[PDB]
Amino acid sequence: EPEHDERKRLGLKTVIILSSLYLLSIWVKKFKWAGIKTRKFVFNPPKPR
Amino acid sequence: AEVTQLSNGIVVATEHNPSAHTASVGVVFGSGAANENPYNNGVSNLWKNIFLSKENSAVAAKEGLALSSNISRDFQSYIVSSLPGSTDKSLDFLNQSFIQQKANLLSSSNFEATKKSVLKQVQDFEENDHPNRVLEHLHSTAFQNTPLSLPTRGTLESLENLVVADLESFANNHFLNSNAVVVGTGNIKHEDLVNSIESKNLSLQTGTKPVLKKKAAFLGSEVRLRDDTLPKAWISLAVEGEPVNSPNYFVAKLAAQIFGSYNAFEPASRLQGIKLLDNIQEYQLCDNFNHFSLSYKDSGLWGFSTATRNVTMIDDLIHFTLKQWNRLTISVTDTEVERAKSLLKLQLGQLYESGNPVNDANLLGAEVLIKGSKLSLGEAFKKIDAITVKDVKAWAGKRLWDQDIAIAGTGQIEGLLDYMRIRSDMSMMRW
Repeated sequence: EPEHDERKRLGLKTVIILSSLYLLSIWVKKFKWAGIKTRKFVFNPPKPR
Repeated sequence: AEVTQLSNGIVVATEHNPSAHTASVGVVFGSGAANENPYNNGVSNLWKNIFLSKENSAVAAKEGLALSSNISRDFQSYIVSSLPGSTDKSLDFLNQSFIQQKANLLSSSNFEATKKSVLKQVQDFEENDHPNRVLEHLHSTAFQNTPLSLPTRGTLESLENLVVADLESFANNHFLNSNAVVVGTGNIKHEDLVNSIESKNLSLQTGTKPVLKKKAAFLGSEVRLRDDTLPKAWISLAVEGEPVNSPNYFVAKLAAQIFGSYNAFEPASRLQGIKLLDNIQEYQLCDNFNHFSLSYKDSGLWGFSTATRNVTMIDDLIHFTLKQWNRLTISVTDTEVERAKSLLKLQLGQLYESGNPVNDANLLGAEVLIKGSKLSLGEAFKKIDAITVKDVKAWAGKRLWDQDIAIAGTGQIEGLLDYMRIRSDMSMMRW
């Protein structure tokens, strides 16, 4: 495994960048879904026709 | 032209028109549906129908008088019309029937009958007047939890629980000299009207109107009242606008005049110089639309209303109209501004010169109740003529570009997309 030293260094940049992208994606998803998540329905039965 | 005096706590404003054939006098109060609460909503609507009851109108008819009343969000008025030689007859009727001796009007068998009829007017409005009940829900959702969100007619639940002691409470707090303006329009003289109040010793109560806690606050939201049995779709959409006394009062009205109104069945309305018509006529997206600019004491609304039968292409109608609003911020031609200048002056000139003294009384009293005086029509034309393209771009950049909106709709509105999809159309990634 002659690439062992360089492979482990490159894995440190991947995980840090990908962990911060995953967390930033949860916030963006929750911001776009706020209107649907907090939505209220009421029902007034219509009078007979 | 107009003259305003403060002889006492009451204010007298007039507009002499010697070439008229009628005269009108009345009193306008600086309170409306914005000075109520959810539980007595519609009290001011009940007072209007008491003034126009059968017994009250029979006395006025025997003297040759006609009664008019109007309720708004910021004011309410009570007018008496008469021939030019009978102005003192109308002042006496107003005094003896409204200012004093209000208990006989509020008698039983008269409150009960009037209340029963107003309940019928409100029920019919909520089931038949779709374009107007949508505009009322737009206020309800744009200013929720605020004085400016209450409907001017009341609700079926406020009115059904209103009782004998509720109407007398409201008139104590709001029908006062400091809250009133006496208005005379038509073939009347300022000196002749002031000399009549000073003789009859006309005077209302001497209190002060209550001060509200909250203020008007716009909130981006939406309300949907779906009804698949209706044949059309009615939609209203607006952003926060300008209150009265704002410096950008005529720029916002000119901006609404750029897109104007439209009627699909009128041949001359299809030839108007509006670029929006080129995208909506090929597939007949709508039947009619109109753009407005509503101004109140605290805030206002700026938007448009539509009614359509093309229920499968509603998204195209909304998408295309909002992309035209995007051009106010970035690229609006000189010709569009010059055309809207000429149509706004014509529209204002018609409103203030309709020749109906009742209309002028409502406009005169409402203006004095806020600004203290009334701006001349010639002075308004100078301000409209001074607007430039740079003023429109600056106004639209702060009020329209990437801003929250309020939406109301009813009918067959399954094809109206979600809030965020519509909200994202208020700017564009290309600029």
